[PDB]
Amino acid sequence: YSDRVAQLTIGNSTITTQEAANIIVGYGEWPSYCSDSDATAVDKPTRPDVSVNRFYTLDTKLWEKSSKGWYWKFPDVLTETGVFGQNAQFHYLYRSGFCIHVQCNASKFHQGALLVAVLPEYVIGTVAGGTGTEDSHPPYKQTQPGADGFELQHPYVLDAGIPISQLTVCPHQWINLRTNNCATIIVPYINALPFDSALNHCNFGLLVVPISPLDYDQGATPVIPITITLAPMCSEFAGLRQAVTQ
Amino acid sequence: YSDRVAQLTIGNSTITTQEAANIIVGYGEWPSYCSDSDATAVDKPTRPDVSVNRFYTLDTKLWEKSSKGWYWKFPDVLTETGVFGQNAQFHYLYRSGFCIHVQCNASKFHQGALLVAVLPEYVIGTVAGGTGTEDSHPPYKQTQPGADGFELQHPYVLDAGIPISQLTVCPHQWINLRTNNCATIIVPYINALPFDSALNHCNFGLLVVPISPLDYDQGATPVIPITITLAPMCSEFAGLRQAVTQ
Amino acid sequence: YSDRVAQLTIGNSTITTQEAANIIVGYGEWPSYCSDSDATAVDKPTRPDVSVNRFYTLDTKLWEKSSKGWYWKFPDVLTETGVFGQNAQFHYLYRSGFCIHVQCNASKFHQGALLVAVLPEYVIGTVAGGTGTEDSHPPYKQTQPGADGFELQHPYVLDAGIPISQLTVCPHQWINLRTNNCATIIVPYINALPFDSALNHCNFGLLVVPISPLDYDQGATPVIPITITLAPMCSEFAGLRQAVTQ
Amino acid sequence: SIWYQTNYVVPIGAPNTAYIIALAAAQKNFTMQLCKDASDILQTGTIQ
Amino acid sequence: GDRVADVIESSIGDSVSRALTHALPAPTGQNTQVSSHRLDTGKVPALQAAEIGASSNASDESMIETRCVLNSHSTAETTLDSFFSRAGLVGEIDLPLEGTTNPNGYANWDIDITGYAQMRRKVELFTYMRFDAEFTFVACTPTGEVVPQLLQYMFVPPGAPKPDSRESLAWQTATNPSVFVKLSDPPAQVSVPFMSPASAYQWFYDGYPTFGEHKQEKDLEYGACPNNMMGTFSVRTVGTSKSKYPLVVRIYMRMKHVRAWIPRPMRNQNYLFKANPNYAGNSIKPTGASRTAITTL
Amino acid sequence: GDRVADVIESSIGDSVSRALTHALPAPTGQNTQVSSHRLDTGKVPALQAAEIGASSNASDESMIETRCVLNSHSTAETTLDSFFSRAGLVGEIDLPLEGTTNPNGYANWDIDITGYAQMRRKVELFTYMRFDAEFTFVACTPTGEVVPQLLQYMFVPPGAPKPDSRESLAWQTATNPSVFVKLSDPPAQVSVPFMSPASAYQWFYDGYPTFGEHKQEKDLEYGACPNNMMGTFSVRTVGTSKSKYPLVVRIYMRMKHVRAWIPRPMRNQNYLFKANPNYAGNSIKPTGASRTAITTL
Amino acid sequence: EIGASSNASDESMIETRCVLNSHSTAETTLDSFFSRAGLVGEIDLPLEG
Amino acid sequence: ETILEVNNVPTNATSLMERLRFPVSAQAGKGELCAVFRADPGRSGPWQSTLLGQLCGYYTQWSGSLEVTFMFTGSFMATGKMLIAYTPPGGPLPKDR
Ligand SMILES: CCCCCCCCCCCCC/C=C/[C@H](O)[C@H](N)CO
Ligand SMILES: CCCCCCCCCCCCC/C=C/[C@H](O)[C@H](N)CO
Repeated sequence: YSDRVAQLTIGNSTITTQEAANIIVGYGEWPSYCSDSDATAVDKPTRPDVSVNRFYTLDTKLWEKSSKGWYWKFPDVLTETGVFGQNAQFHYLYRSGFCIHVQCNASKFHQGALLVAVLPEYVIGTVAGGTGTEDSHPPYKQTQPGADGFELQHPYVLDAGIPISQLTVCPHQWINLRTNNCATIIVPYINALPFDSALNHCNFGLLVVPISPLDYDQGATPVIPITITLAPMCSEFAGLRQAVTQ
Repeated sequence: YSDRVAQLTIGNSTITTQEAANIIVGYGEWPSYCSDSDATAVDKPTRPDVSVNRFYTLDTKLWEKSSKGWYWKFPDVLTETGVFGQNAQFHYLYRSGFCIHVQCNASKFHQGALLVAVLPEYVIGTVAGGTGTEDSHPPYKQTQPGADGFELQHPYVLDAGIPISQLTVCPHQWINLRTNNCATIIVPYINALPFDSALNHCNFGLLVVPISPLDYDQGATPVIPITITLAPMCSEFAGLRQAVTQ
Repeated sequence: YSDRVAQLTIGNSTITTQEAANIIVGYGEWPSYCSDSDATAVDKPTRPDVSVNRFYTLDTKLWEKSSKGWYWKFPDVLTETGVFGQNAQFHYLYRSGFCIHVQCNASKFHQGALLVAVLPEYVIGTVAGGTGTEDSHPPYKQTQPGADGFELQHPYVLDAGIPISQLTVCPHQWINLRTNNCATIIVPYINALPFDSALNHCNFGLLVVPISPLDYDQGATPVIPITITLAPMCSEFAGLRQAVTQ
Repeated sequence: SIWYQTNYVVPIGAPNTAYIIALAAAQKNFTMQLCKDASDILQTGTIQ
Repeated sequence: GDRVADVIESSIGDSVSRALTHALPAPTGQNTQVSSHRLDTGKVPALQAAEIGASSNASDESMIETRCVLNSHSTAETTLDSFFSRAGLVGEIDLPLEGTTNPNGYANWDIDITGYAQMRRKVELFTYMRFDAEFTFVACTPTGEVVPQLLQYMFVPPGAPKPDSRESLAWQTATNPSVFVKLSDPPAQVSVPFMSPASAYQWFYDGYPTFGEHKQEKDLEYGACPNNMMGTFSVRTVGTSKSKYPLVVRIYMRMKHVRAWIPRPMRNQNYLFKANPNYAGNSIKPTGASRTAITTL
Repeated sequence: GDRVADVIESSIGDSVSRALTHALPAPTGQNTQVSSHRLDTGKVPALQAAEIGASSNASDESMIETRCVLNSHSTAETTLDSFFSRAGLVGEIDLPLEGTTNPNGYANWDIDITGYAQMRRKVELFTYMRFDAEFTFVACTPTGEVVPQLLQYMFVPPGAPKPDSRESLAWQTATNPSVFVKLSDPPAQVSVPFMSPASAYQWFYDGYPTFGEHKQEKDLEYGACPNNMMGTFSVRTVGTSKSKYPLVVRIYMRMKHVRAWIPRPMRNQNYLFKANPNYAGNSIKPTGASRTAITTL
Repeated sequence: EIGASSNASDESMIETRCVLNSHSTAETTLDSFFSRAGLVGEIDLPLEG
Repeated sequence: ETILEVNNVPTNATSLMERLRFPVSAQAGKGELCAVFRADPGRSGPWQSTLLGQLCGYYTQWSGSLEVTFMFTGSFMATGKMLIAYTPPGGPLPKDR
């Protein structure tokens, strides 16, 4: 038995890792299907299981020596991907937790540390005209970037007035290049409602941001990519209609 | 209790009828999920249930006083329709039976009789160059018409050398305008395999063809439409991949 | 046993019908004689039974293709009719429920739907001088029309500011020409008093009004009459005096 | 939304056009929770 | 509660096919019970609705006063085994000395039951069939003469090396079955098991075997299920010098342990091609004979 | 068998949320057990991996020789109820005699807790909160003077008729709550239940409330959850002739029966707008004070 | 035509899940609907009018 | 149950009674749209004719299934089959059947 060697099998997907930290269970609470006492919709939901509950590789950013960090908004990342997104479009109501496996590996002569974090209801603010006298709002491509994700305007402030200096409150996991090469976060369905639109509302936001900068000598590898992988758990859909998008 | 008044509720769909014949159970055998002794694929299939198991209204032909009759090939009819077709595209293996509810109503001063029939493995042949000396083959739009369906070249011969004179062998149901106004056929998964492609292979074919011609005096309604409705039962999908079409 | 075939025998009267809807019991409460705990008058009332408890045919309106609908006020309809009205005149106090059998039949090639409704305390208002600046009041012939009844000024507004759009609250029954040919309403004595004058006060009002207009082609019958029939149930009279009228 | 599944079919001596009446109410799992004033007040400007 | 109820009750995954009807034994034809007159209201057997899709349930005992008949007529002759255990012509292989056809005493025949209408139509009555087979090989000259020649029949399953010569290296037959017969000997006969990857052979495949686009090129592969394409059949001379006699080999198939499944209407038009239900369009014939008037015989 | 096994075993529909941790009672602060020296190999508390995502489990008893401490320090002051049961400023309503602001003695205030940083930041520590409320209304003149005026506060829930006049017909209050106070009387105080359609109020809605396209027009509605938009608040004079005094009404909110859920980092930038986390981009400030060098104090 | 409301329940019109409904009906009672003080009169006593 | 005013035409305050009913006729086509309305009970305006609509007007919050019953008032000789679709939140007006 060991702590750093792990394997994650969901549906027909499988992730292996030999240099990891222990798995974080979000808020000390495993993802679950919705009870008959929490639910309110009378429709009999579809629980497609294997077809949608599986790992998805959606993006791969290049961690350069001077990067501000990126973020993704869930579950807008999958809405056009796979047979999960198909159910999320034909339906009004959706419910699921995720199994995020951020991954980034380098040599032993590289250094740097990422900060993987899952911040629920990550509302994004705008630079108010530089001076503070403009009630502007972010475009659709900033609040719902989707596949490619979005680069932070400023990383210190989390583009919302809140400090990254205390982001390790909500479920997080560091990727420190000298110890681990991947992070794994399991979150349950975090919402005040038993179901939600999945298109309009975004349950949380994945914040992949470096705090200690990537550095390396004149070695033989300067291209160090971070890759994002996720997998819906206990997925439920209700309120069937026509195919609707963004 | 009565025999002609019926109601068919599947998923979030519901069909009512007051002037029907009794329901036909195909080959005296209710549709069922695949056993662990018939199956051979080791994949854990998705059984999406409600989302895909529901009624679909896909076409409505106009029964004119001189029509040869039409046909549809299952399950190519739904491949681009609903969240059923989505599963049928992302997957390699598929399994389901159907609940076909052909419907056509007129007055009491109209006359005519349709013949609804479910012919398994309805392979279509071509007029061999008129003379018989040409091994031509039907186009894709004839063997896999899909949504709109296809009008028979010749109805006597069923475009395959076989006679319509004995089509009432396979599960059928007449729509005689002076008694019923709808037909209902429930078929199970009819195949020598536990699963099949759903895109390449077509389990059966629905043959809606009039034998006694529609007729009416100079009344106030000459537009008499036949409408096709179907609903997948016990749907299973396996062998997940990318979205593939025709 | 059947639901649409009914027969109503009271006293020496008898109504038959073969194309009806089920009987409505007013407010889910059968008409009854007044208890010794509800009553307050010390007089020993007369309960004439058969002589007054029987069907009365009082009017027959002609349902034309463009009619606003009519109404009657109970129990002013019988006050001059039969031996019921005699008791209602010689006495001060009266108590009874009714069995209203509105009836109207046409062919199978006619169409239209009536709305029979029993609205308790149907107080009638006036068009306030067209502009709203006149506190005029309805004549006696409008609030107490009696035998022939009264045609609505406006049917949308029920001549009282209230909408016919929600008249189906109080005990009602539709007469839809393609299904039924008669309506039947049984009401109990609806009042805050155990007895009342029967001349001054009117317990309720029968509202016979078409919502879907009568229509027919150039057939062989354009004269379609609606006929009103009613029958007092559990009739009681007290406070005997001389014969007094309107 | 309301679509024609097939057609409105009539014999020779009957109307080509008919009417449909829609009635509406709540199911038995229906509840209400917070008391507001009527969306529209019916007075302009003083009564009597 | 725990867990959710719509999963507990849910009939998802129900394995057994719910049978609406069970099979009863019928060794003899049905016997006929005695009948008497009946003048009643409500009991009416003769009146039925064909719209339903069912056959007439009206029995002869209720349509006419009948006597008693102890029917002992056997139904054995009408079984799938005793109907298909009839050897029929399924192939004719020609080995002429010199002609347009195969001139080197080696012929290859991709195994196709069809191409001979009588055996075809009988078989085409059902859509799916599963059976073991008994093949017989009759060899002679085009005149029917028996000559002292030595043939070699070889079964070449899908993927096995096909002979490209009269003296090909594939005739070593280190694995795939082959038979060595003289024409002097009586017809060679071989029993064959059911060897489809599917549970049954298909006489009809309503689809394509390949994926992708189906343009007018790959349109001839419509109706091609490889599950009942059991390979090719090859004959030798044997070598090494060319034969001295013209030869004809006829293949006969007998079915045993037969199990057909779903019934099919019966061909009424001339067969024109193998594995393809094409028909002459201008020469469309009625299914049977015709008369001059419906009021005459 | 029957039915299929992958349905029988399948954990689909598992209702209860599997708890990785249960709550223990902590009335007092944790006591400290005595500790001694330890010189061993393998037992190493101080060494930990922050990468994991967990906080230091290393206890002070294993980092330094400790004495015994019977800790009886209460943790009651640090509870959600005793932290939020503090009435704070949440609104200021102005009714001047003549100005740019409301000049007819009727003001409408769509109920927004934010717009006052101190009460906001304290509340913005959590993402979801569920609570009953106790509202207090302080009325006076802009100088703080108490004058003989009679106000009418009216709660106008979503969809109810908003007053468009000082003497509007909506002030009949036949259903929606309203309060009649004199300025002579002490502050009016009212208890308010949790009335969101959701299980909790949200200080953050990461999404749009409407469907369709979200162009630069309907882009200001991002972050607008109507579930914690509890309607508008209206004040009267009362009518019918205009008031004689300038008036100011201050609204104070006290929370009771509080239940917050998921924690959030704490604002370090100046609030600029209501229901909107915008910030001055060129004036980005550090979360705390700063010094000249890391090697000096 | 009968005069009755639709007896058709949602369980027979669509495949439904289980819902333990605990929504209270107290707010919708005659006492809790009418225990709301409303304006019913305005009496004027002007100096001269 | 009470009348759902799906037909909205104030013209001309005399033909107000037409507001209580659908026009349905012998369409000489396939699957033509008949009528359409919002399912929102407290919203304007078809539900505003119903007793439920006004009673809902005295309450800000509601919950539960609703029932809309359609009665056909044609002749007995008139027949017909019609689809009636409920499209949950999200998604636009269904362009075709
Ligand atoms: C020693 C030689 C033995 C040869 C063994 C051959 C056995 C083949 C069994 C018959 C398989 C079914 C025949 C094929 C079906 C039809 O001809 C076409 N495929 C119709 O599409
Ligand atoms: C007599 C008047 C009583 C007024 C009752 C009002 C109670 C409202 C409870 C507070 C609801 C949450 C406040 C709103 C949240 C924030 O201000 C913004 N919506 C943030 O987006």
